[PDB]
Amino acid sequence: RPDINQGNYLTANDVSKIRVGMTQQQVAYALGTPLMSDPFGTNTWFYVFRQQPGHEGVTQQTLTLTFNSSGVLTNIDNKPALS
Amino acid sequence: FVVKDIHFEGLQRVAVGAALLSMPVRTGDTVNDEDISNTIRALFATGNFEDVRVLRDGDTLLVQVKERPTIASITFSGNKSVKDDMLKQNLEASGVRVGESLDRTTIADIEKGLEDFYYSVGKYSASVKAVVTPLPRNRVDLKLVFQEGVSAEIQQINIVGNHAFTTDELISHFQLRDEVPWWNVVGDRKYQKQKLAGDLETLRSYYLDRGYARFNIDSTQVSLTPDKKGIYVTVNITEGDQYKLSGVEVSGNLAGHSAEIEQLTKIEPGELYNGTKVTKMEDDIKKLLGRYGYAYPRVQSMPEINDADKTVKLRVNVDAGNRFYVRKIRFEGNDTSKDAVLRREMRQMEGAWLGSDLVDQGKERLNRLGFFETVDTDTQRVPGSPDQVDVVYKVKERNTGSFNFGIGYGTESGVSFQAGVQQDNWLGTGYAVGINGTKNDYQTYAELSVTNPYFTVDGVSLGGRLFYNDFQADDADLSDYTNKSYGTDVTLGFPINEYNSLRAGLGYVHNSLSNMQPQVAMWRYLYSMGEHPSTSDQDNSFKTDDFTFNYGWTYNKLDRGYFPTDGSRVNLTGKVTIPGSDNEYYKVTLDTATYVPIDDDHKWVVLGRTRWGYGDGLGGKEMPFYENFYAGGSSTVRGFQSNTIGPKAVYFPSKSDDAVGGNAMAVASLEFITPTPFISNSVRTSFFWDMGTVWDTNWDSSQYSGYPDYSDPSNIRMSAGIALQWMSPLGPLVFSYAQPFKKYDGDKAEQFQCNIGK
Amino acid sequence: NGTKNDYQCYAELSRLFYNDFQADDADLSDYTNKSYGTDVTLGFPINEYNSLRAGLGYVHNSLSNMQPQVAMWRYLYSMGEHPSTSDQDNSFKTDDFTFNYGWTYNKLDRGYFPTDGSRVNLTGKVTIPGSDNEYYKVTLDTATYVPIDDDHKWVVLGRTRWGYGDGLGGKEMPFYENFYAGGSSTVRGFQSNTIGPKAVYFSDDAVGGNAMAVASLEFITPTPFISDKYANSVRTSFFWDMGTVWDTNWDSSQYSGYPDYSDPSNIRMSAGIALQWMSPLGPLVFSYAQPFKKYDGDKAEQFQFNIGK
Amino acid sequence: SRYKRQVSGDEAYLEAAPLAELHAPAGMILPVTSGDYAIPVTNGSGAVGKALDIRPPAQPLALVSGARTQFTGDTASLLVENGRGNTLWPQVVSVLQAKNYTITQRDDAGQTLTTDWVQWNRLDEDEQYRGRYQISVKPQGYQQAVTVKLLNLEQAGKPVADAASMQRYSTEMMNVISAGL
Amino acid sequence: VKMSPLPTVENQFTPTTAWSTSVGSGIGNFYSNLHPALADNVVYAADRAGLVKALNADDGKEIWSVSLAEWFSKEPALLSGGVTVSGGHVYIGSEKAQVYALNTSDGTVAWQTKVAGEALSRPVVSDGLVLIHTSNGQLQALNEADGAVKWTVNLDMRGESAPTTAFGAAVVGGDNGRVSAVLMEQGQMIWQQRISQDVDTTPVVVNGVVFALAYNGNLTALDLRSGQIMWKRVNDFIVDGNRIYLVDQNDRVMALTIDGGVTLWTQSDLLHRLLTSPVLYNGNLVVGDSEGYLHWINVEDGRFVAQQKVDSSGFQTEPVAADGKLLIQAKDGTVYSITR
Amino acid sequence: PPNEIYATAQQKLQDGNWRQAITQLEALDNRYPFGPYSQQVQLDLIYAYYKNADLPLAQAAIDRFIRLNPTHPNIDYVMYMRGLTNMALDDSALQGFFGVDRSDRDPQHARAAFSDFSKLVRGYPNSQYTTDATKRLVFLKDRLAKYEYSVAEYYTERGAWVAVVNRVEGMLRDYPDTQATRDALPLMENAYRQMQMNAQAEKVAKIIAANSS
Repeated sequence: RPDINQGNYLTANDVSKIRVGMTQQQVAYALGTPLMSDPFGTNTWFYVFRQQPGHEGVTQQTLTLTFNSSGVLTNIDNKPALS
Repeated sequence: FVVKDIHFEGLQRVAVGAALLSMPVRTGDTVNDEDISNTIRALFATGNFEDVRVLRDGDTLLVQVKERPTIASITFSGNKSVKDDMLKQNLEASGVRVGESLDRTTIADIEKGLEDFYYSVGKYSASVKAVVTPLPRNRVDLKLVFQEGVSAEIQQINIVGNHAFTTDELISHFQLRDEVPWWNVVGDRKYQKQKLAGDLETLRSYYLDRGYARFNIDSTQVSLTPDKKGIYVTVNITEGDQYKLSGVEVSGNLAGHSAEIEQLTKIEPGELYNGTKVTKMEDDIKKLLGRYGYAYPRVQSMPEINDADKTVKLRVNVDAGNRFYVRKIRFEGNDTSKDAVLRREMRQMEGAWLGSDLVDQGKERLNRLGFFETVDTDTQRVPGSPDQVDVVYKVKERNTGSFNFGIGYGTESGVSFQAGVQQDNWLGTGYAVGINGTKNDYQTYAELSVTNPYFTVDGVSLGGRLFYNDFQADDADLSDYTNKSYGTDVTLGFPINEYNSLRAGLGYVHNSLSNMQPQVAMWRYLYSMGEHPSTSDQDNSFKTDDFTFNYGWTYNKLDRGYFPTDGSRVNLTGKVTIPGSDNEYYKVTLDTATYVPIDDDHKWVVLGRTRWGYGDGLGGKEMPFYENFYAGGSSTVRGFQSNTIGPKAVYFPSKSDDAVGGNAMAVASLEFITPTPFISNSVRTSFFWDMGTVWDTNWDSSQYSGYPDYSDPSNIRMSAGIALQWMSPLGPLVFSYAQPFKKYDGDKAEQFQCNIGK
Repeated sequence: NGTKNDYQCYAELSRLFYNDFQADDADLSDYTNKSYGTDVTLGFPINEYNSLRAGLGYVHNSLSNMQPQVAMWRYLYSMGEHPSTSDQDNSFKTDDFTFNYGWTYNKLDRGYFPTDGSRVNLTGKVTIPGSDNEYYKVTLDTATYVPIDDDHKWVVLGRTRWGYGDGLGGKEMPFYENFYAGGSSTVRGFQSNTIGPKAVYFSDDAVGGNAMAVASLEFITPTPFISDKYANSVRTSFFWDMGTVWDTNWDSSQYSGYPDYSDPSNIRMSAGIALQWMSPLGPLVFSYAQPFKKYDGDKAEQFQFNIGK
Repeated sequence: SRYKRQVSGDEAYLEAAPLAELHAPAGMILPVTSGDYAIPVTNGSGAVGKALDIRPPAQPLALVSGARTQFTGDTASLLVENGRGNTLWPQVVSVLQAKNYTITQRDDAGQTLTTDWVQWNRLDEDEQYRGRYQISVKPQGYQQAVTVKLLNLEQAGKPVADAASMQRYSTEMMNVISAGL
Repeated sequence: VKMSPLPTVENQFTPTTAWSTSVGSGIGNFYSNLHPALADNVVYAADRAGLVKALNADDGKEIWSVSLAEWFSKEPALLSGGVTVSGGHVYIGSEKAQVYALNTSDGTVAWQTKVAGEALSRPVVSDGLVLIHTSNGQLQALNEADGAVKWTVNLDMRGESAPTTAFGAAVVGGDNGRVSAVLMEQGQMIWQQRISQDVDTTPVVVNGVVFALAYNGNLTALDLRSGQIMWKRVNDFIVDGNRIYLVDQNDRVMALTIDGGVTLWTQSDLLHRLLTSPVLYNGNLVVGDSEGYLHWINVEDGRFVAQQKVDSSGFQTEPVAADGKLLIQAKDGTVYSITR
Repeated sequence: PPNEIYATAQQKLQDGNWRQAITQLEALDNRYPFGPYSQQVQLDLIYAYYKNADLPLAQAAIDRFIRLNPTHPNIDYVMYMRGLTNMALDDSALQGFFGVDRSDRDPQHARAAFSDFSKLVRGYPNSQYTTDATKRLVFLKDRLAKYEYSVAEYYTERGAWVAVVNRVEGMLRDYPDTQATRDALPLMENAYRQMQMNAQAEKVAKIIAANSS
């Protein structure tokens, strides 16, 4: 089973350097564009970091960022490691 | 002058309206000579007319005119070195083309123009003469006579300033010539434009890689002896000193990939400046930064020259932009093969970080299949995002699949039918189905094979085949018997690595033999297991039920599936008979194909082919003869008949010359592949040298003395000759001329072969 | 440029032709013929419907699997090489330098399923003194199509074919490169090569003969019950065939009690239907046949169905 | 016959399922559309599938050098730069008199005439057309206009009012005279 | 467009004098200015390989045989300068950017000075300086004695051009259709006239006028200081009074007047035979051709022609006439004296 | 003599075969490029190419005619003929006999066909060819949708869940009202459920339950 890679690459330091009150352009600049967004009603940037090497199971960090109406006040919801 | 009417004379193609539109003066206008002159030179400025006269009739203003002659033909005569159509292409662009007209003042300019072209390509004696033939209805045919000028030799190339490297070595490493050898008539003493720049570039590179830091070509001169019979190319160069190398520096944003960079950028103190090494280290650091997502970096390498120590240090300024994520992987070209198989062979997924070698492994895997002619990966970026990239693939199909099917039924004769069909993409689904069918009147051969290379998505492949064949012997009474064999096989194969495959399966084989005249080999097999048949009497029978199990290991690593130019292939298959059968044996056979190129074009390739295989029974049982190994014929070892190498049977009353094959076979071929500079591919011509050997490991020599003892394989056969291979829409075909220089008494030789091969 | 069949390896070059012939599997009596030669041939159009060609050729032929049977040893026998009796594997080989000439005529309206126009080729071959067996053959084939309806969908067509060989100078014709008849484009009722003199060992199997005549007549009808799209890929015709082949060397009755094959009076006539359909995987040929007058020791193919070739 | 006028291929595309658009769930937006590929319906109605004739629209033909063909409505118009009109009108008359069409009415003064039915002989079509035409000569740009107007058009008894034919057979008449001149 | 046949031999004076010794291995298919020179009863001559044979004026005696070719020791020096002798030195130029100055007696003294490029020009001696016009648009000046003072004038940028001297000035052609005059101390006073719209555009100064040809074939005369009084019509012309005798690039032999270019006449019976320079010899014009014939031409109107085959290769170098002898060098690489 | 060659070519186009008519028209166009009837000759040549089914030259003639004639009353014909040529090149294959579904194969011809037909229906609403164009467009969109669904299904069987949700989002943005998107929607639902994002799954479930099937 070949190596399955999914999502955008994340690191401790790059995931730490986003805080409430940032505009959409800086977070995009510091982490790249989101590979998946929410096309239903709201707008929330989903940063999933899923990788699954063969016969080892998954490691996945999910970075879900929910905006205000105007692309400020980034609530930061972090679910570090799945269960 | 009051103009109450405008009247025309001489108009033919140009209608009244165009002329009338063109004129400043109009009906009802009051006109002076000025307004008439303007009108005249207005009419002249439309490109439609040759001579014009605007005169005053009693009340009317009369415009007289003669239109330009309409080109009906453009013919070319004497133009050895220029295509008529291309020459036409330039001409339609410049202005002259059929349907339009001829300015009789420009023929000179046409001539001078083409002549100018010819001057600007070397032939200063070139003369282009335009003959203009009139036809009725103001028509014209213009024939251009082209006369190539006397060839002007490129007499010499001179390099002034050099002190360490001789001139004739630089001309031996140029492309332009001054003295072509009389024994090498492949090149001429020619002169072009881009070849001069190429020579300057190769001289600069040959001086920059030897270790010279400061070096600059000053100017180039192109002289001409004053009859257009010779050209002199003179370069004036200078060279400072031979320099050394001190140390490399690294600076920029590179995201922690520093250890491997420091490891690969090492240089020996005491080594000197190099020209191709700096660009090699730059292309290596670029390929390495591309192997993690940073696909479009910015790396510039300029050194700071220190002249006091005759040694220079250089820095590289890496600038890696942010990662690139694949967004869509679309395939263009696949017209009969479905989209699923190309995605299964793809190893680079979608929505992940771009691994520029993970995208190349998929290209190599698509190339090694053999369904496709050519595969190329092109990286395209969508402009609607800073960092998001698309990977596309262009494929061109290759059809190798052939229906030959025929059924013929009779009242007074048995039904006859011929059927040959094999396919490695049934409907592009991915299967391989194959059926062969022959029944003339006595033989009957039928087999059906279907296999699936992806029964899961990981690569676990299963397939099976079914076969039945039997024939009556009474067509040629030479060591032939009544053979009846029906059998079904079910094979399952899975990969354990990204290269290596394994496969297991069960098989039922039923063999029925009858009407075999006595020779001692088959009886040596009968005497061990079976009965005691009557020594000089025919019409004996023997049936066998077999439950075979087979294992196989494969190493496939090539570039193309049919004409491989790199890598090697290993194949090992072997079957063993399980307890609960009639005979009990094991067979082991091993294929090996090795390809090595010598150049960087991958045109001249060495080809080594190796085949080994071994058979033995279990517990006194003696390895049924009908399953034995035959060598000989094309594609096993060339320059012999089919199935002629090995031992030769010993008939009971006591000697004849029919070959029956043996237990143990060793074959190795060495082939050198050479190109063919005539074909625009599908052809491949090679020279081949190859050795074949088959023997039998149970031939007692205590009985027989004059009968040839086979068990000591020093009787190695050999062959040589030329082989040309070519693929057809019928299928892959091969025919080879072979002359066996070492042969043995009994080898039924032949010197021309043609079969499927591959 | 090269075609592997059950019959031949024919490599053609652009003329270097190597031809392999193996009738051990095939319908002719068992012999092997492997041959290499090169010819060059200048064609000359005259009126953009007719042309000629002069050609000089060299041909080698070798034969190594001669099943012993008389009326083939006679070709050897006049040649001087004494025949071996009742031996399995003999061998002889000769070279022929050969001049060939021909004329062809075409006026065909289209490329598949003609409805109007003509076709003829007329071709012949004479060796040069300098070869070791001189012989004469000349042959013509001719097809022509004439509609009877104004829509060109009811069209009668006929074809006849004529072949003759001879040996001058006192030497006789090689038994190979002889004419055959009976296949599915000469008489669709019989097996591939079944009309001919029989093999006679030292049996019913057709060795062939030096002279051949053939003629077909066929009535193309429109196909009544075809689908909407398929109009012109589906031909359906009805036909009666006849043909004859006979020999010239063995017409003496020195081997009495045999039909002696110099009497073409037995005409071998056979009428049946044909259906000829271009499908997206290949062409298909289909004949229901009746040997309306047949001759002794001959083979029948009432239902013939081929896909390809 | 009948084949030359229809599109190649099956009509299966016609059968295609109706584009039903899915209704939005409660409290959830669907990106209704962003890109192109949106489809506007006009209900036609024009011919569909084989019924539709795809024959190349006849174009009015101007054999004379510097002659303008324009077509509008049921009228083919050929403009030719000549001196006088009253002499060309009877040249036209000589052409049509050579073709022998039936003249219900005529008028040399108005330089116009009305014909009886005209029967065409085209191979591309199965049911032949009848044309009633008025043909007239009117100078408009000091050069005259030969004008053909297809008053009544009939396809095997039934009077037709489809567009293409009106052109194709107005133009037939036009190309007849043009050729004749 | 091709070679024209040979005029008729109405010979009134026959040339039957020759004494020949070969030198070197010829010039081959290159175009160069290798032409021998005579002064003081010794003729000096060279070839591309580097051989330099000195011969007595009468018979070819008094020989010494040097080698000037120099990863090979004796690598071919590619002499293409042509030879000059004055005051006791021999000057020769190379396509390896060397000027050699050899002592007259034994050839032992060989002192050279690397110059800036191909020295394809005839070395010119004057005033204690030897002038060299270089192929890459430079004019370089070397000392007669040792070659120390090297001042340089650039020219823009096919024909090398000899310099000449008159009352202390240098007059020099050029490779850009331009004639320039440079003062041969450092080029202080410099003017430049465009006189054009390969060819040795070597000027000679009579009555303070510079005459120079052009590669497109208009002859111009300029005043020596300013160059305003001008009429406009391989080339090599001569002056012997009030007449000019010229050979054009259209190969027709034609004599012109000194004032304005009236009195043209054509003698084109030698057309496109690729003539060399002409010379004045013994009151007659002599001209060579490429196909290996000599031609003698009378002076009154240019009618009579005395043609003989003398040497099998051909002529492509300038003949020289002084001290009663006419010496010529063939492509084969021999020498010939003529008298009549 | 162009009038007679034209009369011959028009009597053989109306009555006779195609190969002869194409040959005659091409000859006439080569001999008289700027003829009086230089438009109708190219038109008939295009028609003959389309009916004889040598497609590359048909496309090249269409493009030539468009480049040279951007304004003409009967441009609807050449536009619908380019659309026909593209769709014939797309669905001209032998799989129709076997009947294996042909939505997976390369869709590039369908894209161009759709483009041309859309352009036609936008520019010229009251022409003769509108109804067939609309039907062709609907069928082509349904095709392209099924192709997208196929790729989604493959990536579901493979497993790479971001790519799945991305392709289904692209399909829902592009082809909102078609049968393939409805079917696909459970694939998107599954993909959301497989990763641990339990907010989008409930919205997808609600949308599915809204449109029963």
